[PDB]
Amino acid sequence: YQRGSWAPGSKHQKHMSLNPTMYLYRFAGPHGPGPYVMKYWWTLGCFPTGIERPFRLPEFLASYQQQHVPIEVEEWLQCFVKNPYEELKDATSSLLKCLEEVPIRENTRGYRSIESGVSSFAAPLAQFERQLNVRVPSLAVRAALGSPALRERLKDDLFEYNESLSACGSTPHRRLARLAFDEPLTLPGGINNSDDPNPSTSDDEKKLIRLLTTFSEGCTLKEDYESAFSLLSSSLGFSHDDNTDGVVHSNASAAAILGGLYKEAEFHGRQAALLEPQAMSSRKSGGRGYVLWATATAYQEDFDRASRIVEKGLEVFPDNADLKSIQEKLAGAVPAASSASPLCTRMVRSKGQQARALLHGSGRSFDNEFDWVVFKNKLYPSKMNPSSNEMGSVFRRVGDFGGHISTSRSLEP
Amino acid sequence: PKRKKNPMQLRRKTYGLHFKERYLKLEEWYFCPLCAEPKKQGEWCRREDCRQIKP
Amino acid sequence: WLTKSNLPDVNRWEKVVNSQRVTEDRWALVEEDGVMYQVNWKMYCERLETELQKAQDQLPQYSFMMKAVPSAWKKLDIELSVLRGLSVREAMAQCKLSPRKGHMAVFRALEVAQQGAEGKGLDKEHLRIAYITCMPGPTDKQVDIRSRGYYAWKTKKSSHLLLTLAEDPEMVLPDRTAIPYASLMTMKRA
Amino acid sequence: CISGGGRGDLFTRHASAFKPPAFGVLRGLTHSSQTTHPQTGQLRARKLIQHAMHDRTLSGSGHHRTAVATWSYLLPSLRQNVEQAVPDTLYEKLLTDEVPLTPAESRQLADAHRLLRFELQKRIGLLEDSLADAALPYLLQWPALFQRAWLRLPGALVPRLAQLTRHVIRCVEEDLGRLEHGSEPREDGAPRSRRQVTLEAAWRAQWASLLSWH
Amino acid sequence: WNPIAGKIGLVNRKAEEWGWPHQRPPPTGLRRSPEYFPFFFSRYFPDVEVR
Amino acid sequence: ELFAQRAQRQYGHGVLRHIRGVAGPLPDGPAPPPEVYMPFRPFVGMPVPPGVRTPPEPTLGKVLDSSSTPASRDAAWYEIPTQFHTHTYADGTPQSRSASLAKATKYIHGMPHNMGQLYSYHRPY
Amino acid sequence: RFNLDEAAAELQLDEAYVASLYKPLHYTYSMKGQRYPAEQGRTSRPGSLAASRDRMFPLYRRNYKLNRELRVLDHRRIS
Amino acid sequence: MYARYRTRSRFYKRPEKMLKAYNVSPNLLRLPKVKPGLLKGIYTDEKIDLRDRERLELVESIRHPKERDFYQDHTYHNQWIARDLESHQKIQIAGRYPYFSPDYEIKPWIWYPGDTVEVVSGEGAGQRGAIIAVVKYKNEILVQNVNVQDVVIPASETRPEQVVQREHPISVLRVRHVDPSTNQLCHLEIVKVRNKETGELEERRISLESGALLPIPAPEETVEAGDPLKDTAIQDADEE
Amino acid sequence: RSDNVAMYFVEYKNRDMSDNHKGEDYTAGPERFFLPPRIIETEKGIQRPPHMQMAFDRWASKFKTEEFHHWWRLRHAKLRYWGVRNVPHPSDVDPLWTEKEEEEWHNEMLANT
Amino acid sequence: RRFKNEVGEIKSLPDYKVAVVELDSPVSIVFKQ
Amino acid sequence: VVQRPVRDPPQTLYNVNPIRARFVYRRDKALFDKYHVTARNLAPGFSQGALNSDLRALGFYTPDHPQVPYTPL
RNA sequence: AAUUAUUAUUAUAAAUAUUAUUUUAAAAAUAUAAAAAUAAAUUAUAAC
Repeated sequence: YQRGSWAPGSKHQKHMSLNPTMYLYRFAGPHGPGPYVMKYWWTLGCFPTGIERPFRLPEFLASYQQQHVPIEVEEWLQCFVKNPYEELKDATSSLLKCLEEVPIRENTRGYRSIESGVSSFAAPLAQFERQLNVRVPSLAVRAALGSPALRERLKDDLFEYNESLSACGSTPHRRLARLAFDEPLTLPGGINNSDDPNPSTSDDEKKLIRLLTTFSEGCTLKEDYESAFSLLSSSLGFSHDDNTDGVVHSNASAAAILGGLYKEAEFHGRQAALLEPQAMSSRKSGGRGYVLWATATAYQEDFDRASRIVEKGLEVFPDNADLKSIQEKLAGAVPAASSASPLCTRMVRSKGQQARALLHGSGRSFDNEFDWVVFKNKLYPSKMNPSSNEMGSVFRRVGDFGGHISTSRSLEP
Repeated sequence: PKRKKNPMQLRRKTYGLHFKERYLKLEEWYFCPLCAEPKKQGEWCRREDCRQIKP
Repeated sequence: WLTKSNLPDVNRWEKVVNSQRVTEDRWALVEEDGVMYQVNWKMYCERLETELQKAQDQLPQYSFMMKAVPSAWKKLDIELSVLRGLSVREAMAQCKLSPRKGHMAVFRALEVAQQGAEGKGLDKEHLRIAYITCMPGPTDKQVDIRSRGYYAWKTKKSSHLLLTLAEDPEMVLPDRTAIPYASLMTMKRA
Repeated sequence: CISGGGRGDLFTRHASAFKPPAFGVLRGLTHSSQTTHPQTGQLRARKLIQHAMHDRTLSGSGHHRTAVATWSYLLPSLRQNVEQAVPDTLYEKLLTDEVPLTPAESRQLADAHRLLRFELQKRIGLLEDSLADAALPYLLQWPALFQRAWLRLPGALVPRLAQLTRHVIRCVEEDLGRLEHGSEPREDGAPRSRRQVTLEAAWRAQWASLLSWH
Repeated sequence: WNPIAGKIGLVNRKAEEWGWPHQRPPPTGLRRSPEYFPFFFSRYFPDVEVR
Repeated sequence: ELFAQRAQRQYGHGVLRHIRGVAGPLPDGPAPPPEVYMPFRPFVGMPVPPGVRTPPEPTLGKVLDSSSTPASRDAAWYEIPTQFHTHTYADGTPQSRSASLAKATKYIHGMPHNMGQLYSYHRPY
Repeated sequence: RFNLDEAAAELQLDEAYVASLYKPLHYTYSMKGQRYPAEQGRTSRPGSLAASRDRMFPLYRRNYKLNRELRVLDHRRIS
Repeated sequence: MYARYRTRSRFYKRPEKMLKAYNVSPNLLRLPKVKPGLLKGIYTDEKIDLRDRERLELVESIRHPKERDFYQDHTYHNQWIARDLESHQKIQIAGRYPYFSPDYEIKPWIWYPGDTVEVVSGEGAGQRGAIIAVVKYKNEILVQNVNVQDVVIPASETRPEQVVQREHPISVLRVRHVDPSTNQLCHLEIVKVRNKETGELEERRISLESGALLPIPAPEETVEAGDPLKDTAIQDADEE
Repeated sequence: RSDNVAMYFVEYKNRDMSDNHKGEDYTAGPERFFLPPRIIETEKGIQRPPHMQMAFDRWASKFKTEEFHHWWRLRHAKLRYWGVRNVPHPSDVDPLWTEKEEEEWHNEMLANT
Repeated sequence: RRFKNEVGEIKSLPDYKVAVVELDSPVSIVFKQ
Repeated sequence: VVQRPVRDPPQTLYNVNPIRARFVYRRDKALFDKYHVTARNLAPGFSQGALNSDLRALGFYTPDHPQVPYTPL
């Protein structure tokens, strides 16, 4: 009897005569509530022994007492938010005030030098985008400062857009204010608080996108495409005229092939296929509106749809060297494309999907469909899978509910 | 037991192969050219393609 | 002792000059050419709080400790010695195939500590594990009713998982794309 | 880290890092005689002890360590020192008006006076090395620092601050004299010198602004 | 519900129907009557809560 | 054509570009004043809106310039303890003395009237 | 298909009697039996609403009336 | 091929805590105190606690399906008994809400909205600013421009995260009054007895140094309160 | 995961000339286990046997009643008491088969009437 | 009804009675909608 | 040892494997359904399907078993 | 019975509800349990 100590959280054996316990299922150890007695503290409410008492206070001072604003303060606060045209004309000036001071990436041979740190401008940049709602990965603006071709184009595309924001006003703002201003009404939604809707992509709204691709140009130079795809396709809310719309629709599809998404590479290219031809087809931009909407199919393995778009690009646009080579690039896979044409053989090509299945993909011995099926955002243990009545699943033994015999079986209702 | 085990003696367990052949081993793998996830050779997906041909 | 009452302002330093409780400035015996001259102890600590905080943030890593992983630590360690040195591309790949929970614990942490580094400006490719440790954590205790009126206390041990993802550019990786030959009889059907 | 900052860091362990008398003294105990007379201070019975103590800062014998030796770090570091120990509210009343701030703010002006004499005395040896590969964007704030500390810009530090400040001054005018006939820095990526006009003009502007000051 | 009849319970219901240590006890003919104030305030001033 | 335009709906319904423009560059600016007078003291650092009327600061009115106490009694020491639960009658008289604190301690051991959302997981209903 | 309600019209009993025969006799009458302590219902958390095993299993509610007619006799039947 | 695993010593016998005597950290006053992650040594860039509520789906799924934990919904002992708190729990809850003591207020109340007061000690010793509001039951004061902080306003899906600067309640124990003549330290006592045609034959707040008294105003009652559909006018309350 | 038992996927081979599963697909199961499973998009209005549905429609229409819902929720109470983790409380439990939800399956429901 | 406050102190709402009054006429409440 | 290259395993899928060796000739009819090949596992000319252990066109002797001539990979 | 545990707690009433918890791809000892011989149910058997 009584080999260890006398506390209930002791280590060795005990006896119920000498040291009579109260049967405490699971209590907290001497070093704090582990993650097992907290599975109750957030579901049961209190520790499962019942003896401990649920001091839920400092959470109440975390959520509620923080989120309390009386009625006579609620309606007035929004009248006190900042003028994000300012933290757009102030941060962009500060963001530059650091982007100028970031070291030129070293160039010593024998070993790749390490890119400059990013804590310098992470704080102002956090302000720029947070008002724009287009979140940029610091790597884009950390490899850009590193690349010898982009360290200057990027920084100066900021100095110039900063110019075309401290000269004009934040035009994607007024677009939201002119809603509250047009459709004749004496209410403009403030005096527009952005200077001193039927416009096209304004000056800034073009230079805004300008540095976004120049942001997304550092992404490709580091080859992180599916974050670049969130940079380009986010600027897609900034073009309202179909000239630049097709340009930025060419950028997104010029970043979806690498990113691995070969379906959306068509759509982003098919819009480049309906907005491109307005200019003289002699420049290398004329042909580009169609190639992506047909290269994305030479990448999607359906060569017969691709065999027609490169045909439709021949008629309109006279000679696009890229579109010309795809005409013959489709003659090397013949017949190995058309003879060997199965409807399902899709040999996954790039890394953007090789990487996106290392994450977000099913695993083995965990995260598979045999561990915890999720159903309506709620995790269900593998048994309770409403998408199968296979063995193990509790649906095998539901019954018939005293209602109609709906089964012909004998031992298996 | 007849005594306690000093640390140099609890590590003695980890010398032989029966310990390394149970914990400290890494499996050869590869991306299924279709299923796109890592895989061992022999065990296949559920997709009708990952299951008709056997990558 | 009570820092709210036994030390009102830590920037000060109370003395007794001529039986007067006077509170001068607090200083520090910082270094010089070979002399020791006192500088403001609030200023001497504003540097370190920043010059260090500004030292680390410009170090290409992502230090990330996940506290209270629900598993024993003696068993968690043995299955972290496998990952020591593995590149993140081949640690999330080898944790996702082994059966043990300790690897499901790391993978979920090696994902949260992977996206967190992206917002920190580190590439997803050249990430390579640098340090990954296992400290004992807080414990629980089930009563273990046994026979003959005896009983014991099943302790449900948890652990911490401190991890730091260094970044090395020249980290070249072994080919894992290589489809086997027997699977390259995908020529049939295509 | 025992001894604190070998070369780089400001922090050290002197007369306030005590001697703990109750613990198993880790290393350098070559002989067992080293319990009643450890006789540290002797240089060889100290390198044994001092090395294995609190990590001689190395991040982990292969982990990433910080690049503090370079002008791209020291000088934008010194920017934050005086931009904190002397907030602009002191800089405005000093730079604009000559009137006395107050005794308090005059202490905060002298509290940070001898705070520059520290981060200098610690990180001066580093400043001279990366002066070679230092860049003009960073060679241009070296005078713009000693203003917010309110010191007229022009072994012991004084001998070495002079020659360095003379050394940088030329390298600034060289570059500024290298700018008037500036070669093509990038014929590609930015063959059009935009933002280079104003930013390098304001440099030539803000360079001579401190000259009359200094 | 505890049946045991307390001690201070009455000594507080004494002073709340008539000031106990100061004012004299109401005559029992009135005390045991429908005109005893605590009962008086009940036939003409009910206090219920029907929610 | 109008038939390939029908495919634009099939090409559509999978348009992922329209999940950003919800806030714009200025997610919202300070709305115009709702009324003429605000009830709360202005927040620091925030300049009062133009034209709105702020409550006054009714600063203390400007000032203009027998037996004090006999030490013949220590009766000053409270002859009813401050620890005793008060009479709860701010009228100026003891409210039922103890009789009625018990009626109003029901209001304490229970829930007060100002009481808003309690946080705990054992909730009344 | 066989429907109890469309069947009780052949037996004339009622809706709420044929069903009580095809679920345990604690979900209609007043005998001894324990349901499961998760079905008991909860409070209303900061996040989640309230519950009650008359709003969660309206079918499993005790038919205290049908117990009056079958298993317990009145006092006005033996006067 | 295999790994090393080099079993650790700290799993054999864990070194012990250094317990504080009289809650005193010994050489706190001796060496500098910086951000708790920089000289301490374990520097993480993002700590994650898994015992929180947000990360419940992350832990409740990591553990095996074979790890059944009973009493998910009902506890064993009776939990509707009334119980105290942990020792350390009260210690935290007594310091937060100290005014629950009997007579926590300051025995005479001399601090009023509109007073001219300067701070004395602590943060920013010596600033002058007029009171705007007083939290009487707490012995504290809201004073203009002194001890100003940023009251962050978390908001639901309608408004974003809003921050608002606002000076904070400071204790009256560390402020004194700006005498309208001497502008120095001056205690202020409610005083009785008549000097120069005092209306009630009494001064209302006397300065000791200069002697110019002060009044004690009245807190304001609500002027725009009342429901005309449910408020008996003052005359139906005046019909005897 | 429960027990490290390798799961095999046994199936019959020739299913193109089959009668009842002539064009069915088994990448993942149906939406709610009582529906005709996914079909190869080339064969939508393919005629299955007329009787292997009469044993299905007769069956897939017992999980459509309110009493089954009171089984589906009760089954959770059974589990959390039975210690199975990760089972959300029987309070917030979506019903299996609703009315409006079925219209999506009432889409390809114009075969014989 | 019982409940525990934020600290976790047991409190209760005064006991009551539920009286299902059988009315003669269907009564409702016209919630303004 | 300041820092080695990563401990990542090399591509051993192409080397001989005492476990895979038992599968070069393992009858597997009931494994595939539609896309049957002649002998899936057996890489002809190599030793045990090991694309790294190449042997074809090197001088051996097997007067009664076929052999393919050399080609690169 | 310390329990969500060897358990129909049965004073009474009863008779066609499929009325809803039991992992694992090896080998020995053991443990339960098992065709044949020195008119009955038995053996021993430390045999498949």
